[PDB]
Amino acid sequence: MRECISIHVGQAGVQIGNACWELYCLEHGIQPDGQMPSDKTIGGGDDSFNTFFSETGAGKHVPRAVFVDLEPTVIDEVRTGTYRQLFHPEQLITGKEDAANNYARGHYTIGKEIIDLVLDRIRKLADQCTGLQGFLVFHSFGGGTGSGFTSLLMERLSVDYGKKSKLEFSIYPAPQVSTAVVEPYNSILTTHTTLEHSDCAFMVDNEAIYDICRRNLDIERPTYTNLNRLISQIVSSITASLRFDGALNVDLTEFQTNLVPYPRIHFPLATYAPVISAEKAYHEQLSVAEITNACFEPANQMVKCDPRHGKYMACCLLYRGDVVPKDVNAAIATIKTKRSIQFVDWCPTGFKVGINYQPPTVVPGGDLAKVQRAVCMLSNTTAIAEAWARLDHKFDLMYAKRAFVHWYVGEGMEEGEFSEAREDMAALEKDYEEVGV
Amino acid sequence: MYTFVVRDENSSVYAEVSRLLLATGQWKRLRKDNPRFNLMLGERNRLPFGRLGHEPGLVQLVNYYRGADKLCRKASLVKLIKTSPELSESCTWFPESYVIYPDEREVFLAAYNRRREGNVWIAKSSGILISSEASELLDFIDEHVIQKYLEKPLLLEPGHRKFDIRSWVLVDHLYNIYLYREGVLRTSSEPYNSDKTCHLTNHCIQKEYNYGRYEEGNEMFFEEFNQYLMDALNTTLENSILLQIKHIIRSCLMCIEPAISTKHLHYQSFQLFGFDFMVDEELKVWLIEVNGAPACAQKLYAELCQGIVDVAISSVFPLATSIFIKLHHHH
Amino acid sequence: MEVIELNKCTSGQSFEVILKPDPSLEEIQKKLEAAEERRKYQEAELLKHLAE
Amino acid sequence: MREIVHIQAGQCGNQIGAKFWEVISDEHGIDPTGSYHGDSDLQLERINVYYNEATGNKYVPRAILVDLEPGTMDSVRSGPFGQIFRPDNFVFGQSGAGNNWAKGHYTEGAELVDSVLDVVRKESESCDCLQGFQLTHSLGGGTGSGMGTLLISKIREEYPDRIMNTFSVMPSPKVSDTVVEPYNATLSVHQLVENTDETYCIDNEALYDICFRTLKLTTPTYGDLNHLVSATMSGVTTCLRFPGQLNADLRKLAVNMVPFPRLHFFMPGFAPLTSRQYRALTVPELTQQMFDSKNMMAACDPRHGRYLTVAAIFRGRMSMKEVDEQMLNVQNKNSSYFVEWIPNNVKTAVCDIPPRGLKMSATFIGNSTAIQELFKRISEQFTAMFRRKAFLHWYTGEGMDEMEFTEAESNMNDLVSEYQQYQDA
Ligand SMILES: Nc1nc2c(ncn2[C@@H]2O[C@H](COP(=O)(O)OP(=O)(O)OP(=O)(O)O)[C@@H](O)[C@H]2O)c(=O)[nH]1
Ligand SMILES: Nc1ncnc2c1ncn2[C@@H]1O[C@H](COP(=O)(O)OP(=O)(O)CP(=O)(O)O)[C@@H](O)[C@H]1O
Ligand SMILES: Nc1nc2c(ncn2[C@@H]2O[C@H](COP(=O)(O)OP(=O)(O)O)[C@@H](O)[C@H]2O)c(=O)[nH]1
Ligand SMILES: [Ca+2]
Ligand SMILES: [Ca+2]
Ligand SMILES: [Ca+2]
Ligand SMILES: [Mg+2]
Ligand SMILES: [Mg+2]
Ligand SMILES: [Mg+2]
Repeated sequence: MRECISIHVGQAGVQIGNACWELYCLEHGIQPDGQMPSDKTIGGGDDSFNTFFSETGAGKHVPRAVFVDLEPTVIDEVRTGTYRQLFHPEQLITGKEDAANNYARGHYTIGKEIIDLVLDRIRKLADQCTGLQGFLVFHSFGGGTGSGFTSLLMERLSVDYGKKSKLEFSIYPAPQVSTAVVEPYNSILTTHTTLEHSDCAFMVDNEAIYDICRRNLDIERPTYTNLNRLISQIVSSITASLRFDGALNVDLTEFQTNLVPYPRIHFPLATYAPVISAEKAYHEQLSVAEITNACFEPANQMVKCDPRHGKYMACCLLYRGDVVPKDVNAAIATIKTKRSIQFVDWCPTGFKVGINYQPPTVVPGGDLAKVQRAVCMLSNTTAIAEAWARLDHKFDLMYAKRAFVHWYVGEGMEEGEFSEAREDMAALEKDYEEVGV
Repeated sequence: MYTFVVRDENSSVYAEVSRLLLATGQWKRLRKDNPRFNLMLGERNRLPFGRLGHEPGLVQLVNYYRGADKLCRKASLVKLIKTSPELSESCTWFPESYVIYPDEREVFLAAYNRRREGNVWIAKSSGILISSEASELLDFIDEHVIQKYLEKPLLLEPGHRKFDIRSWVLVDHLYNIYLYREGVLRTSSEPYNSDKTCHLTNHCIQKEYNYGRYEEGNEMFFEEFNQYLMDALNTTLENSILLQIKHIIRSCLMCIEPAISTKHLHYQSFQLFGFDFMVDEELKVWLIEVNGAPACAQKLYAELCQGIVDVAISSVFPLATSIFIKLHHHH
Repeated sequence: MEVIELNKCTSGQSFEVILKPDPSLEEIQKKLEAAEERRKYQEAELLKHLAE
Repeated sequence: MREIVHIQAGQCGNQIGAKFWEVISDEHGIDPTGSYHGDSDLQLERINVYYNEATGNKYVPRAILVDLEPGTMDSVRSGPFGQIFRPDNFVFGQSGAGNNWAKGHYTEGAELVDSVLDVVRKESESCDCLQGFQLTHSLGGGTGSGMGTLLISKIREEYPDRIMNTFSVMPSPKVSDTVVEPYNATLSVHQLVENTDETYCIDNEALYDICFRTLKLTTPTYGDLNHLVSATMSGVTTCLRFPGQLNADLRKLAVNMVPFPRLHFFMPGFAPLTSRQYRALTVPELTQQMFDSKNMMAACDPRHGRYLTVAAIFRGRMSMKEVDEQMLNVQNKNSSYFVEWIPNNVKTAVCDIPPRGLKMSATFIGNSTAIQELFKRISEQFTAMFRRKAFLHWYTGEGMDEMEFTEAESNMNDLVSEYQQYQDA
């Protein structure tokens, strides 16, 4: 058994973190106080759930998580929330003034003064791990702390934990819920600085989650609570292989091996189905073939894009619920003909399939209907570069007039880092083009 | 009030459509780089489809299908028919063709020797050489796809001359396939000498290398062609040719529908196509090529462009007898 | 269509179907201290300006 | 706790400042005695931004009152909420400034600024995490204009890393006290350009027109003008005073609204402006009124320029889904008036608690290049007198020389030019 440590940075990461650990506790039968009746090994053990939860002599299963934010209001929700008894005070770190949607403020000004405190808290959790696989970092692209402090932390983790894997769950900015006009700057600034330090990053576009909530869940104006409950489901299906008994994606290294042949192109696209409104009195239960087919509908992807006009480098299917391999193979064969699936010649044309028999867990009183089977597909397609191009175009328009640039220079950042970050993204876009067309 | 942008100043068709949109008093044209648009009359090459459908509150429509180039490239079409089961290599309405990288050289030779064992081919790409010797064609490419040359074309009389048929097809966001009622024949003013002015029916060749002697601009419209078939051959355009054209159009578009459809996509697409058909002396129709950004006959600009606004643009953005034939297909 | 590496357990099973055959700590400190220096220089000029 | 320190200086600044605290004190349930008597937890949520807590659960505004004559400040102490202000935070002189920028900035103000900075230091010292200051003043007089900008310069020197925000009343001949107002306004604008991060430009010309044309007030008074300003000041500070996601503090507001350091002068706007009023407005009506010039209080026409950034705040129980639709409608209908090189430069916020006496309202904050018209208007009036050196003796008698006037005019002409270049980008 090897432990995984979760790090939540900024408002988006912290609020998403709270949603996931609510789901994790439900999935593993852990009560808010931390007690776990089904765990007969009191105060110890190397079970699968021990990857994400340590145990105390009192029998409390304490998440291997640390929450960090430059403002205290969001992490104070955890301190007094339903799962307040789950975490101990050392795990929650807050400053007094935030990065003001300014990457330079989060990275240099405020980050430099708080980084050593965060690393010291992470060291406390690391020293309690017999073998540490690596870290899972949750954060927004657009926030000043989410972008600026995360890039600093990722650099330091690569120093103090060089042989450890680092995976990302990143929130891509969307104007329908965006809070700042300079988010394109921060997204590119943090992507450039973090690119060499992340082995695998899962981008979730708030645009996609927003439309899925309005359309599938009949929510007129989705809020963060709606968005995070859905996002935690996708995160749960991604991390389930680390928390349960299984043979697929059992450690963070395997995520790199199965999904990222090219180290720079480490942004798999996630497609999830079915998303069913809980308000429906009775819901038709979709079959294995039906949900597998929905994995190739753009309307169910975490990032809006058209994989039909890209190339695949790897594809993974993660099923939860009443699924048997026979039905998966039949569904794959059917789709493999009708659907437009174009791999690259330097990769095998296949699917790595994982089935967990426990069907998805629905947070009581949530918006998602309890289904009998679900699937999340992780496909490293070049189509996801459309998200980079959209972001890069907005960066170009503002940077041609140097709009808002003075805010970053005023924090000690050199203007050259803007162009240096942009050139990297241009190189990244070229890399996708060289592999997909 | 609907908004649109123009990103192809060289489009004779959508320049008229742009003129019509403003003539409705309900469409506002924006700067070519303004992203808060409803309709895009985008550029032919490198159209940023990836920036479409990401504007909250804006239904965005574009006049091109992403991926439709596969059907509108000399080699892409050749490969598409061979490797597509719906079209198959046994396709009866497409001339035997091979892709030759300056590769299917070996296969082309196998058939070429089997024929000499009519053996004339035409080499073309995106400069055309018609030769009865494989050496001349193969060398020309290296100095392209080699396609069988129809040595028995149907020749109009008087004139004993070659021609081709241009069909305009509009595909809307719902993927209905519309065929404009008015077609055009691009005849060769020179008698078919089995020099290339009589073999090549291209308008520029006729107007550059007898032009206009028989029909104005070597352009014969359907009514005259239909009357000729009734007189010369005791038949109609619909029965002898038009049924084969609608079959060919539907097959090509149905084949790629799953690849280019925008049924559940964050943006919508429509596109106008130009189909080029050859007719042999047996009254069999052959597909020559598919044009992705076609022009129109001057007499037909008004009716077609208004129809484009009607079924393609006003169907998604409504204002305050159809000229098209709806080729009824299935999902 | 081939199915390989089938693993079964109580919780579930997995398989594979084939359809066709860094900067040092010192360098980070320099970056952070360089930025802090530029902030200190810009503040000093402002205070110098206000002193005038 | 991110606290804001409020300063109000001079006659205009203290009358508008007093009304502002009267308005928001009601919105937070704070009565004239400093006791909370509200019913919603949202009231006390972020009360610490503007109020301190005292013995007996008393809430005391974090406000400093400054003037060179006791006249106006005596009125405040006897006004509706006079007893709510901390007596120590009253700092006043006796000479007056005689509507003279030089007196407020160089001779009479200089004698009193230090005791004001001592009060500011005392409030800041007890701030958990001070975010910055907000100043209420006029630019046309002597104390608010001349001493107010002197205070800003000294506050910036002692707190160089904090945010400086002002509400600045622009003079207009239509509502004028003396002919030297353009001189005083021009001298202050340069101070503001250099030493503030956010300035709400409140034009008395616009306030008068709204009272006369829209509100149907035949003979507007300063009280009627301040009714508009109180409502505006409440709207633009909603994002700071109640829970929310957008522009929650002064620094984030600056980052979203100020693309270039010198261009930080905002056109405020309020809807509704109904005369005599029980009829509820629809979301389409609030939005269209909010973007109409007649609802804007800077006396500039937005259609004569382009918006760099826009902030909209909706208050009351309304359809948020409909609010997004209406805001998206406005931008897409008039996309020619928003610069294309700052994508998604319109940010919308909603607050459940509506202003007193209204079921819903909309507050508009725009950084438009059309504001150059307001500075052009002042520049013309300044030059008309300065070419003949008229009324300059009032200023040279206090130690100023003509060269300082020449620079101030030149600096503002540059400001207009900078606004013009970005209007053609
Ligand atoms: N999906 C989702 N997105 C969020 C959430 N909270 C914020 N965001 C997005 O995150 C971006 C803003 O970044 P934040 O994380 O809020 O900023 P921060 O990390 O706290 O950094 P600061 O600037 O210091 O406040 C915007 O694009 C928001 O849409 C959330 O709870 N769920
Ligand atoms: N396989 C073939 N057999 C017989 N004639 C052929 C032929 N391929 C082409 N042609 C003749 O040569 C002409 C030119 O062919 P082609 O279609 O390549 O020119 P083009 O691509 O420019 C048509 P357009 O001007 O519509 O784009 C055709 O119009 C036809 O008359
Ligand atoms: N809106 C408004 N403007 C005022 C008020 N009092 C004065 N003014 C304006 O402020 C300018 C005069 O400055 P004033 O505040 O009296 O000078 P000070 O006391 O030295 O700061 C003139 O342009 C007046 O029109 C007021 O109560 N409301
Ligand atoms: Ca145990
Ligand atoms: Ca590494
Ligand atoms: Ca004295
Ligand atoms: Mg924050
Ligand atoms: Mg062609
Ligand atoms: Mg006065």
